[PDB]
Amino acid sequence: MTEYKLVVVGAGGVGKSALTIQLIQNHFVDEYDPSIEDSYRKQVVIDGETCLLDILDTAGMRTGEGFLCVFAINNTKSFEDIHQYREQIKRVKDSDDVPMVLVGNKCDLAARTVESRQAQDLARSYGIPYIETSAKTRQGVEDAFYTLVREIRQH
Ligand SMILES: Nc1nc2c(ncn2[C@@H]2O[C@H](COP(=O)(O)OP(=O)(O)NP(=O)(O)O)[C@@H](O)[C@H]2O)c(=O)[nH]1
Ligand SMILES: [Mg+2]
Repeated sequence: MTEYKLVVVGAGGVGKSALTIQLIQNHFVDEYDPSIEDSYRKQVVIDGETCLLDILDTAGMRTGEGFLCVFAINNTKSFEDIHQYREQIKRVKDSDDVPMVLVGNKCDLAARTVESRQAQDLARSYGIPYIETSAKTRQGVEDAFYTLVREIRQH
């Protein structure tokens, strides 16, 4: 069993917890008590390898091996805020080459205010993948977490 330490960061209310809980429980919740657990384990076979993911669901890092940087596609400020999370991750790691995936969440909602192209442009400037997700429908959720594992592996 190979361990991967993943850290989920991003602005308040973007769905960091919902995403994590979807991965762990295959369930979507409309609300998450302020006091929910922030550390999770998940045993999963990824590309034939048995992994034990260690997931820290932060509030809206030296230890983390890879970062899921999350915004919501109906929250322009949360997207703008990504720059701060990226700057913070680069400082902690003293590197601009850190395993990271940019995640645009809440993709099930109508009338998005952040376009796919905008986020793709941001991810490209950082040299990282962009993946859209919905914690509600589960769209992209496995893709996001498991790509972050695949990114750590190229590292
Ligand atoms: N429609 C929809 N709602 C979502 C999605 N993800 C999260 N939500 C909702 O958005 C709200 C915030 O979700 P939550 O997971 O608590 O966000 P958070 O990023 O963990 N917040 P915090 O930083 O304060 O811990 C909740 O009402 C939750 O149900 C999604 O993909 N789609
Ligand atoms: Mg949360």
